[PDB]
Amino acid sequence: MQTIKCVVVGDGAVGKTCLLISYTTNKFPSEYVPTVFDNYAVTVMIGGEPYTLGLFDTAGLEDYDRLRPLSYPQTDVFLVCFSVVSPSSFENVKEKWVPEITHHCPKTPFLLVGTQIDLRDDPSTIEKLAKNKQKPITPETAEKLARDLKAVKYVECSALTQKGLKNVFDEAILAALEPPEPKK
Amino acid sequence: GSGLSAQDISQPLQNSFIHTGHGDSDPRHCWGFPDRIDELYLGN
Ligand SMILES: Nc1nc2c(ncn2[C@@H]2O[C@H](COP(=O)(O)OP(=O)(O)NP(=O)(O)O)[C@@H](O)[C@H]2O)c(=O)[nH]1
Ligand SMILES: [Mg+2]
Repeated sequence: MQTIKCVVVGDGAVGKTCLLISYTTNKFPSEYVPTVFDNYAVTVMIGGEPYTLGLFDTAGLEDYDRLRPLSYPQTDVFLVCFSVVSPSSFENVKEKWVPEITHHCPKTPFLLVGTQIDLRDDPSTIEKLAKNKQKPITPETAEKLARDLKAVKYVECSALTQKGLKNVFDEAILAALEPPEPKK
Repeated sequence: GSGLSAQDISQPLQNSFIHTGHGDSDPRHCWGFPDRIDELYLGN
């Protein structure tokens, strides 16, 4: 059987509800709040035997503004977010996440996810990056830095064009479903 | 099934949505600029 604990930390959904949510609905270019009503109870067949996990989402609304599980989660597989659009910030994100995710937890793994790659691929937003750089974090780029710290792996995903979604997010939970193997 | 060196268990399959939450905060500030809010907040 084996269970899992979906807990995302960062400035991105990555392993949040946006995956299954947008996958079904809620829209991306609308609003973000109602999601605060997490703790959704589901009933399905999780591979092994009929059972489902519990994705406890943290928020600061009427539901529960006192909650605070993202403080120092003892999880084993964290979720690091990011985006292709980068005006020479890549150096910051790396030196801003690696020392952060480890600060709260003595060396905590993570997983890279792709989504904006669908739009960032455009030459417009890129021009905005050009102001400082222009180099868009390709699906292979995230994989490079991701493996750099033996995190997990960067899979394909898109909440606009649908580049799998479950794929990358499946790699996030995978770390909880059972000890996965790297690629070295 | 999924299959990924882990008992080959299928990730959060379908039909897993019964709806068991309250919340519901109408459009407050929408989402114009990236950089989502930490999981501590989640929504505006
Ligand atoms: N490229 C890329 N984009 C990311 C990544 N993590 C997050 N994002 C971006 O951040 C967005 C997620 O929106 P978010 O507000 O977190 O989702 P949500 O809160 O679950 N939706 P709701 O409104 O129902 O609460 C995605 O559209 C995606 O473009 C990542 O690793 N890579
Ligand atoms: Mg959400």
